[PDB]
Amino acid sequence: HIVRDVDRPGSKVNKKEVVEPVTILEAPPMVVVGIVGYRQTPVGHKTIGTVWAHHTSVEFRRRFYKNWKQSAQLAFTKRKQFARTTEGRLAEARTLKAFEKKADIIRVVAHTQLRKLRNNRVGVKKAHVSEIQINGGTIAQKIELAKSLLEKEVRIDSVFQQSEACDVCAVTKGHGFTGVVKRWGVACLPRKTHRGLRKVACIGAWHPSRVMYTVARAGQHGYHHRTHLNKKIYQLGRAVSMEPNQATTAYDLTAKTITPMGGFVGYGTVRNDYVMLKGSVAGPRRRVITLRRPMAPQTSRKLTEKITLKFIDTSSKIGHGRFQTKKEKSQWYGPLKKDRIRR
Amino acid sequence: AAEARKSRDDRRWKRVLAKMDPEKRKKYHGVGNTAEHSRVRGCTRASLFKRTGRKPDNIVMEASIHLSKLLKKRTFHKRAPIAIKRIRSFVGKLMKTKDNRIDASLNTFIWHKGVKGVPGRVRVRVERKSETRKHFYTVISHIPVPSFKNLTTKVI
RNA sequence: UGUCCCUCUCCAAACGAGAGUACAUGCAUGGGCUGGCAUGAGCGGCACGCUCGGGGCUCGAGGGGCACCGUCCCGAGGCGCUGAACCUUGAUGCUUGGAAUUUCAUGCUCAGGGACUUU
RNA sequence: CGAGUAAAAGAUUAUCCGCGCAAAGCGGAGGCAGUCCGUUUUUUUCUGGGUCUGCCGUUGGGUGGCAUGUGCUUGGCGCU
RNA sequence: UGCAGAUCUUGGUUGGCGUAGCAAAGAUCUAACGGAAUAUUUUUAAAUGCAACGUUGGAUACUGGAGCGGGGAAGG
Ligand SMILES: [Mg+2]
Ligand SMILES: [Mg+2]
Ligand SMILES: [Mg+2]
Ligand SMILES: [Mg+2]
Ligand SMILES: [Mg+2]
Ligand SMILES: [Mg+2]
Ligand SMILES: [Mg+2]
Ligand code: NA
Ligand code: NA
Repeated sequence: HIVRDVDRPGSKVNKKEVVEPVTILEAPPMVVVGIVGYRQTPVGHKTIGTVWAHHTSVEFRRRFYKNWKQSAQLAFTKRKQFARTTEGRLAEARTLKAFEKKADIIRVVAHTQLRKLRNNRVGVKKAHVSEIQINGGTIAQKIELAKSLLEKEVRIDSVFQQSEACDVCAVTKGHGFTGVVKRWGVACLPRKTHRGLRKVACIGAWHPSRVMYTVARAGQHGYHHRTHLNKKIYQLGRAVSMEPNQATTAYDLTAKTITPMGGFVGYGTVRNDYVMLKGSVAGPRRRVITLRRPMAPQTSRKLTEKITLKFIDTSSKIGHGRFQTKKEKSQWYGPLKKDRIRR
Repeated sequence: AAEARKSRDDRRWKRVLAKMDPEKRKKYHGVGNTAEHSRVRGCTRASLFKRTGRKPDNIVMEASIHLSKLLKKRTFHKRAPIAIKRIRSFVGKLMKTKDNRIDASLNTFIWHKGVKGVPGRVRVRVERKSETRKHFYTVISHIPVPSFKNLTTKVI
């Protein structure tokens, strides 16, 4: 959580301090490896073709195998032998000509870098692959941007801006098989109920002589895909290796990083770029989440407000943390018994 | 055919990264392989494991087992019998054996605080023997210690 | 050439299914960190103890009992060594890649085994 | 074995590519020897060296960019 | 003296079905011996013989004298 000053004329908190919980997400730079184009038909959009980069990393090619270390690792080997030849160059020009002539949508294939995100608890080593649409400009200009981006890194600060809103797509936490009370929120039954009270008393009338789809039943709860709207961006931080004073504001001059004392529980340390979103996001820790540019109009006073952080909390999330930094804790306690042994 | 000795990319990268070490100010904290309290960059840790022959049939090993992490929120009247099974599987996996004798000294120590009071930590002595294909088996015994601090696995 | 089973992990999980890993700081053990409780056993009473080789410190008890005045003993509790001692990842906290008169260090793997793919 | 593309555009999709409107029109293309088959238009293959680009995997070398242990861009060497 | 049914009579067979279950009286562990019940492979050790039984020694725990103690009547 953080502390900030709000600017909202006519409100009771105008020019006053508030406390807001936030969510921290680690964002290593992505790599662009492909270009795809789409054309419109009376039955929907159809892919035209794909242009691949000449050099791809091992973490990208790990995705196309179930047992990478015990395989022949032959993916993309034939294409590498042909792409840069005279015939290969001609074939690539033919595909790019088709994109210019008859495409409607231009997208780029990108993947994450789990090697740079050196997390001890995230076990997956094969990269996550997805498509990102390119908006703005004519079709020719879209293709020009995609070619310049091929085989290069993209940092999150070049996509989003601070004090902007965004949309979150994620899968929620799972709960397995669940009863109607938790799954749907129905009311419990009196205490004297024979055969149990955590149920729905009547599941239908005599006619129609079947159960309808609108009646609550027991089943799977959680692990669903959801899309949530209008999450403001409170900070776009950079990697701790470059600038260590991540959590230092103009009103709190203490030098500290964004990782709390003792580390995030079950995750560890944040070692790369990161984004601070106001509120909560779906899913547990360590899960991969997609952020996209807003869909709803962004013209309200709440959406256009400028955010200026004043204080950032870094106490331990294990127990009741009461020290902001390691130096603060070692100032409260004097020299302990172990330190006496050392000296 | 699956030899693939290679080990060359490590050679190339280490000679390269040494080449542009000359800078006005280096920074680049760990990029140079000269660093303290750090891993060796460019290769896996398992590549540095010393490979010898197969160990002899007759060996003796001293090891500690953290039992409280294996018995958490377990049903009370099952803790002592479960701990016996966990110790057997712990040792058997290490020694690649299915015959593991428990011996009275270790069995008494596990049960010496009742069925629901299994001690959190234990130190054991494991000896592997063979007799007559050949048959391998293990004998596990108790090693009383005053404290468990600063104790690590040893091979005699 | 590939997929699955056995062995390993948990963002998943009634069983199937899933996310993963395939000698990997992977697993185990220990050390630090961060937290929880609240000051262990043993010994001791103006020093030959504790604290800041030599110099400055500081050191209880309501009562009771032997032995011709002190000395020797029994006594809940209290004080010193002592923010000591113990626990801290396991259905599953951090740390071997920011820096730091200190944060990580050892041990085990030794051609993985099996089924199918008419390819 | 019962053959219909929300595909292309031609010696009936064969007999090369690039630009161009299913235009007008304008550009580029290695050569030599056998063999083996062949109802002609420089006939099909398979073979052999001599060879020249683009390009692999390389021997090392130096310039450099990227978030900095992992791969790239350079620039030569001898190798298909 | 001719059968398809009488909630027909007597035998046999049958889906349901390897299903519903076999959940009061707290609880077993270990080594040696016994046993045909193993340490069972040809096509190094683990990933190809599992699971379970009695006696003795040791450990743990229950009954708790209105006892899963020691004797009788009725009944057997
Ligand atoms: Mg009732
Ligand atoms: Mg907490
Ligand atoms: Mg009849
Ligand atoms: Mg059953
Ligand atoms: Mg029942
Ligand atoms: Mg009782
Ligand atoms: Mg009792
Ligand atoms: Na009832
Ligand atoms: Na009785």
